[PDB]
Amino acid sequence: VHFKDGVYENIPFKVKGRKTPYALSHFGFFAIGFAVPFVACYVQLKKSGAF
Amino acid sequence: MVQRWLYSTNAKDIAVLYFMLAIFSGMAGTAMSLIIRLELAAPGSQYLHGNSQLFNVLVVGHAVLMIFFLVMPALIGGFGNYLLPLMIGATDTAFPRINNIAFWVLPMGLVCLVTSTLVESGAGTGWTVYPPLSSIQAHSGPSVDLAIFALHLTSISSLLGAINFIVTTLNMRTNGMTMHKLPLFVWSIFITAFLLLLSLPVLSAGITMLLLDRNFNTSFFEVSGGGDPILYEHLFWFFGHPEVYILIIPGFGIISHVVSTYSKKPVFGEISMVYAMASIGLLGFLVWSHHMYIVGLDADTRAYFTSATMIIAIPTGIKIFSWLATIHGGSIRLATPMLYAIAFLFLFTMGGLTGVALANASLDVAFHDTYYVVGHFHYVLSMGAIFSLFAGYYYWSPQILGLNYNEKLAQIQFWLIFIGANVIFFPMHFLGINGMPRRIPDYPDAFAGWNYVASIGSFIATLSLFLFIYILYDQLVNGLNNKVNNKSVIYNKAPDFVESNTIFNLNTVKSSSIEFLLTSPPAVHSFNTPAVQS
Amino acid sequence: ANKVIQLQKIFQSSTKPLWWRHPRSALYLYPFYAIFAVAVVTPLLYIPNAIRGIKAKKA
Amino acid sequence: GRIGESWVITEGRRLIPEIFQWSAVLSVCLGWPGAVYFFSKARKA
Amino acid sequence: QTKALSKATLTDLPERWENMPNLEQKEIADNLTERQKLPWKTLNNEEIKAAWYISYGEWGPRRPVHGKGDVAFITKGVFLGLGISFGLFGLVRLLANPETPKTMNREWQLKSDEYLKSKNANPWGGYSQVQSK
Amino acid sequence: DEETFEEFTARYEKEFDEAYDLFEVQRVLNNCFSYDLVPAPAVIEKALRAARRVNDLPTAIRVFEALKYKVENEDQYKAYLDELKDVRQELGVPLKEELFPS
Ligand code: HEA
Ligand code: HEA
Ligand SMILES: [Ca+2]
Ligand SMILES: [Cu+2]
Repeated sequence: VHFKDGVYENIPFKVKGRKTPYALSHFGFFAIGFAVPFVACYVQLKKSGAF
Repeated sequence: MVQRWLYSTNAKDIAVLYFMLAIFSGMAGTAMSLIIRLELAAPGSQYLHGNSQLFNVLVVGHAVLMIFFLVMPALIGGFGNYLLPLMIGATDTAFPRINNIAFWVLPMGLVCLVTSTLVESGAGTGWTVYPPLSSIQAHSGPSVDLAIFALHLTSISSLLGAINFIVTTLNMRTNGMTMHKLPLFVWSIFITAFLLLLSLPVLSAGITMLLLDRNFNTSFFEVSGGGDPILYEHLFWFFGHPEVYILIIPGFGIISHVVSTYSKKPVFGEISMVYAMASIGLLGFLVWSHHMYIVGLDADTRAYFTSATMIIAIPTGIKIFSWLATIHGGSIRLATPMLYAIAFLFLFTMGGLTGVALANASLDVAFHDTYYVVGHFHYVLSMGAIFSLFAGYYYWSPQILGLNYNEKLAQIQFWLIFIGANVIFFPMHFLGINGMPRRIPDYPDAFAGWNYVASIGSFIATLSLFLFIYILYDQLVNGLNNKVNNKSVIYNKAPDFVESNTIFNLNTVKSSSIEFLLTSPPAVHSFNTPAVQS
Repeated sequence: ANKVIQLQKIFQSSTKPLWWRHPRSALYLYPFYAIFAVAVVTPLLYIPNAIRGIKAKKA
Repeated sequence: GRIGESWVITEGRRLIPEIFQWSAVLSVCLGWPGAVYFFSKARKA
Repeated sequence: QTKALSKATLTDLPERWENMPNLEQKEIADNLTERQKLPWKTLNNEEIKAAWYISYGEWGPRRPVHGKGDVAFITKGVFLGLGISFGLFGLVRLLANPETPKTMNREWQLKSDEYLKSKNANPWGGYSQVQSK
Repeated sequence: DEETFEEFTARYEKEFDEAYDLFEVQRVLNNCFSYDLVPAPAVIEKALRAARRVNDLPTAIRVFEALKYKVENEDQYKAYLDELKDVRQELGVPLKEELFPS
């Protein structure tokens, strides 16, 4: 059936076996999404000019 | 690893991919909503140095990223593709490559939308992308193209997924599950797959018409040439009200499970409720012009479209009376999904009462394009669908990902969002009855009173989301230990008054559906031999 | 010329993936991955010229 | 039969405080911006 | 014929039942099931308290949804969440275009209200446009 | 359409006699108490005899807590406890109140 079942093996990201801390890529993956519209604001605010 | 998350055909992998896209785009949309409420805090330019066009691009990024990228891929994407085949015992969905492309079209829609926001300004149009504002003379540049392409891509995604859903629920049922004996969530996904397949192509026709009219020198909506921008409003809203009913029919299917399993008594009159769901599904196709009460219709279109939009109140009424009936006379276990479910039905009936107030075309001339309407739908979207989303996550994720959450953290998260979002969306009725118009970045200064309280409520709601995401982190790194301590709740149903605490251990789950009797996190191939049923 | 049994044999007698099981599944798919590679990276090399307003010259 | 005590005087002794508790929970639930108006400068406080 | 248990392994069972090394939970459930087979006037009332508690006590699966002493925890959590929401709101209000529009003071608003009574505004409700210091 | 109280108490009187293990009497009691009406004395007396037959004293403690929550007064409760005191002295089952006084 060729796909390994487990508890942490239903997700496309590692948690346990890891050199970096997991909270880094957790809050990073979510903070890039939170910082999408702020980057949108920075590019548009410089394009018309004021920031 | 690439064969399981990029070439995948199994429904659960695609479902959790749907879910992580949904929560990514959901906080990407609520960041826009926070910037909106910070611009609406005090009158005058506050954070955005003028630039009202940017306020419009943030408003519609918020709207599209909250509807087409959070609520749909979190309800019919995630919960749909996960818990439809396990609750009908199907070994997979029929058409699995369809399911995989129906996921992976969505990040490309997200990419097209945010590149639209970064070229000229973004679509500064309204989520209804009404011409002649959205055409070339008023919105130059390739932004509105990329927004139309993003909406094309989510149209492709949730049409192909709806075809996948309808054939795997008409063809892949188990040995005892006839149509009457379905769970009340698969009936919900059944009916929204119907409304999706019957509603998406008029939207696709309308927006590729708008694309050709911008880009191929046509005239369907340019009145300089003979078009009509009210043909677009018909072609949009014939999709648009079936869209706002498919944003809440799976929420109804979730809440009917939650209230049953925490009342510990079945839902009162189950097939009168599937009749009510089907009646709301049909009669939502006959009410589309109630968003068009002002455009200059007949007298008797606005007499018909006022009676037909209030016969909607009867099957929704009996759904809510049936919920309160099956909660009357039970053993209410005040867990986190039950709190979310009762707050759902209370705030949804508040949004429904203000919706029936809106539904009179005699009265909607005092309320159209005001903040009364934005109160009406943020009472049934952020309190209907979002509260059903939180109830569904807190109800199913200990089964799905296998790790429990901190329960008292979940209850402060619930109470924080229930306080703060009521605090933002309650004074919108006050501003709208005083005459405050919609979609404006700057208001007259007599509206500065009830806008400060609403931006405060949005800060409470966004910090409730930050608490929820810390709850996700604590679930994903300490849920195995949330089993071993009791910062969680483990058993969904308490023992009854006379059974005792070994008999309950031999009967540890008393459910009306297969989804909890599965292995936590379930097998890659559940149901090789089929689940027999009487 | 009714090759269906000779092709059923090798399409069940192989553990190569299905888009490789045929004999001539190199002549399709070695050019196809190159065409795909030059097809998806080239729209996104033009995006910083599109965000900053540089159009493509008529020369 | 009517064993002893009567049926909604036991239910009266039950649900007399539910009336006042309901009035408290709805008066807080719907009347929370009245305190904002009380502490507002629209009262010219 | 199984006679009664020791006193000093069942005195006050409903409070030390969960600090219990978990092997002897089994070898205290089974002999209570054995002792229940007698006539029910045989049993001393120390075990009838213990036999009720293993079946119907508020432990394990009959644990409450939240313990005794956490509605205080989540009331304090709700109130601190409201406090830190107010605080971060008031902090980010301190970076927003530091000048006020000229209408928002009492040197503009009573001239506005005199203009509204100058043009005879609403008699029923109020017209007084005063909200600022 | 639906069923008389007297036939109901003739149904659960048979169904309590037709029990064989501790799952079954704890199921038949839950099923008879989760109705609108509190059961008759002759039904709960078959319930007490059934819980005697399967050697469980905790459910025979729980029958009285169940009726005490089910009745509307405590005069009905004292009526019940005098309706079946002699069976509570034949079986010798204790009530929860005098074994756990507050
Ligand atoms: C899904 C629908 C949805 C939701 C939830 C919201 C929620 C919010 N919206 Fe609204 N909004 C719209 C859809 C929605 N909105 C639409 C369609 C318009 C019309 C646009 C137009 O007029 O053109 C609009 C317009 C609109 C206006 C009117 C201004 C205008 O018309 O220009 C405002 C102002 O207050 C606003 C702000 C907010 C805020 C502060 C929230 C807050 O409630 C945000 C807080 C929400 C959460 C914290 C939800 C939790 C987050 C998750 C990601 C869920 C995760 C759970 C799981 C994954 C299980 N949005
Ligand atoms: C979740 C999505 C959702 C749901 C469920 C609804 C539900 C309803 N809506 Fe709404 N609506 C929207 C999403 C939704 N709406 C959106 C997004 C907009 C703005 C679009 C835009 O951007 O322009 C909008 C705006 C909108 C308009 C257009 C006005 C305008 O735009 O200016 C109208 C007009 O009829 C309307 C009415 C109703 C009615 C009558 C219901 C009914 O279904 C409510 C039924 C519920 C009840 C009635 C309460 C429960 C029943 C009882 C307790 C029984 C007794 C009750 C009675 C007898 C009344 N709403
Ligand atoms: Ca402003
Ligand atoms: Cu509608």
